[PDB]
Amino acid sequence: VLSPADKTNVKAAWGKVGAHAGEYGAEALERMFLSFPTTKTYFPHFDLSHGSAQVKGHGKKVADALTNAVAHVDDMPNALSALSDLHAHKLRVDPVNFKLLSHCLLVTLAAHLPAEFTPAVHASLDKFLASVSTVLTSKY
Amino acid sequence: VLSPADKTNVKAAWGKVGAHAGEYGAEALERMFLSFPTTKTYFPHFDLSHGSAQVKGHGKKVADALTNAVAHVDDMPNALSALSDLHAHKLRVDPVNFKLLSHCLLVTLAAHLPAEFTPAVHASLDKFLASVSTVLTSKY
Amino acid sequence: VHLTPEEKSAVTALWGKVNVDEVGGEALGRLLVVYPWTQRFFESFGDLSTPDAVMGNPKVKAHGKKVLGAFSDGLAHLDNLKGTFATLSELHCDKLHVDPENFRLLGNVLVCVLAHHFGKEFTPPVQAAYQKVVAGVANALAH
Amino acid sequence: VHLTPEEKSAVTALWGKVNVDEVGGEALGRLLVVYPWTQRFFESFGDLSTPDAVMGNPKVKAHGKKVLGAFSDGLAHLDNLKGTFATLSELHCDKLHVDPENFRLLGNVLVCVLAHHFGKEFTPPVQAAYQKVVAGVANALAH
Ligand code: HEM
Ligand code: HEM
Ligand code: HEM
Ligand code: HEM
Repeated sequence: VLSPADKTNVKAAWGKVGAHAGEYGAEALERMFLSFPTTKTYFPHFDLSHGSAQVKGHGKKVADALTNAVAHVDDMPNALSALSDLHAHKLRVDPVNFKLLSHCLLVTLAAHLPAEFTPAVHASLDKFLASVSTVLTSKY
Repeated sequence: VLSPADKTNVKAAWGKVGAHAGEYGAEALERMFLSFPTTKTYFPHFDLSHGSAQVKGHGKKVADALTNAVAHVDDMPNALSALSDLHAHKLRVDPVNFKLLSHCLLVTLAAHLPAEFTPAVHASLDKFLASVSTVLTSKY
Repeated sequence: VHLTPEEKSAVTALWGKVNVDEVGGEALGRLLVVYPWTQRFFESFGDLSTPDAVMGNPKVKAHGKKVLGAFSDGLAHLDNLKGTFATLSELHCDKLHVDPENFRLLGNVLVCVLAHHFGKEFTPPVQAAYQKVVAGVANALAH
Repeated sequence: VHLTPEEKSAVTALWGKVNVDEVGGEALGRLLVVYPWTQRFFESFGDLSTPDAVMGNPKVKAHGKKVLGAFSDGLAHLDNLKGTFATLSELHCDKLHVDPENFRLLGNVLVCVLAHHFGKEFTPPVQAAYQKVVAGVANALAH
């Protein structure tokens, strides 16, 4: 369950993120690769260096998925069903990695929106990303 | 997010548990107290010795809650709402403790139903207990 | 792993009645069934689609035999777990890239397998002693 | 915790610009807000109902300064984390009964607080170095 006040905070935070979402997604992925190198094993065919166009495009995709999740916060489980099938049935991603990516997304958001990252917004974003991770790890 | 097959598995396993539910819950609580003594800090007023009537009554209550969850598997979040409020808002229980109690319940079920504890039933019961813990750790 | 003399005596006595070929394969197979993301590591072994295919896989059985042999070796050296589990820690970290949480999951699955095999003989004190040994082996492997 | 010379130099330089009184209270208050079950250990601090009350609590501020002082002491002794945190580990385990996962939660909250304070200066390499120091402090406290 996501609170209506937490829901409003997430929409304002992501709306303020705005057009910088693809860069923020690519920077979050770079942070995850740098701090948790075990996550690089899921991208063996990728160029994971700094400024990599492959990581930039993947970060754009992840940011677009998060934007769609924000737009469909009421119906994420079926708004993210293909992503759930890909991540659970095909990729077989450990849920700890979802936790790590959520943390790195939060760190990027903190570093890029100082005024917007109040403690209430921080808690709202933490629980929104936890709900997204739950949906993506749900196997059905 | 459970399936009809594992729902049938859970219903059959708990039906075979039957009238031993309170005894099994007391045994699981005793196992949790012995194996993870940090969980005893939530029961400072209890007598947590072996054969304790207080632990026996609490195990009966927990088993009845699990029986109600099995009987209302399709509407657990509103079947366990008072328990969610109690555990989250009032008791403030760490979700790691919910994981520990689910493990000890599984161990008791394995030790008491050898034939019933097939790998499929084991996975179904793990998913059901994870669903119960998820409901009880949700703040509204 | 520090254990009381009674805890160590109980742990060793239950271990003597363990069947090495059957128990480890059952724990590995139950890990693969209950936590399906762990099959990423075991893709080479073969068909792992259904639980019946997982539990009837000779590669899974043989690897479980190896894993339970490692568990027995750790049990025989309970005061030097970080020392006996150093090469395996290097293997599981540097080359396999297995998360340390999966070691704890496998240890809990092994505890459930022991309970399922031994029934009422798997008393809560025996379970507590075995949980401490399983946590120590997981910590040693996660180093 | 083993760090490269560049990593150690970067960690120390960012740490020098940390305000000890403000940062620790912000991390403790954000922990209490984001993970509300942690207020069970601080119910003696007074009012913790709303986030605004949590972040405006002098007891939370003063305790956070002690927690950051401990973090600084650990940072000055990165090669002996298990030794500098022995007394604190005993205190947090035997009398307070705090789960080790909460130490990792607090470390991640501190990393977020550092990112919020330093902005673009908190580069991904600096974040990786601080992640390792935070994990080492959490592991040392969990022993
Ligand atoms: C937490 C939120 C996440 C979101 C919103 C997300 C979103 C996405 C999207 C949109 C795609 C592209 C799918 C397509 O184009 O059809 C994708 C692919 C992928 N994701 Fe995620 N993902 C998340 C978490 C993770 C994590 C934590 C990992 C691994 C540690 C991961 C690993 C992958 C991989 C390996 C691919 C395949 C990309 C390729 O092979 O080209 N994802 N994800
Ligand atoms: C499947 C998991 C659980 C179930 C079904 C469950 C069920 C219950 C029930 C039915 C009650 C009595 C409520 C009432 O009579 O109004 C209760 C109370 C309580 N539970 Fe749980 N519980 C679970 C998990 C846990 C865990 C993991 C802990 C702590 C480690 C815990 C700690 C408590 C405490 C402290 C009480 C208050 C009892 C008292 O003070 O008399 N519960 N629970
Ligand atoms: C306490 C936990 C564990 C112990 C004691 C253990 C022990 C072992 C042993 C003895 C080997 C054989 C080493 C060799 O043949 O040189 C091995 C290999 C391996 N382990 Fe584990 N293991 C544990 C947990 C895990 C977990 C949880 C996973 C995956 C989720 C895993 C994945 C693997 C893989 C993929 C191999 C190599 C198998 C192959 O390449 O065919 N291990 N482990
Ligand atoms: C993760 C790294 C942590 C560090 C470095 C740290 C540091 C400290 C220090 C230095 C003290 C000494 C206070 C005194 O002696 O008066 C203390 C006390 C305390 N810590 Fe922590 N702490 C950490 C994590 C946590 C967490 C995660 C919690 C709870 C969820 C916690 C709960 C407490 C409590 C309740 C006290 C006693 C405060 C009181 O009784 O008023 N600590 N800690």
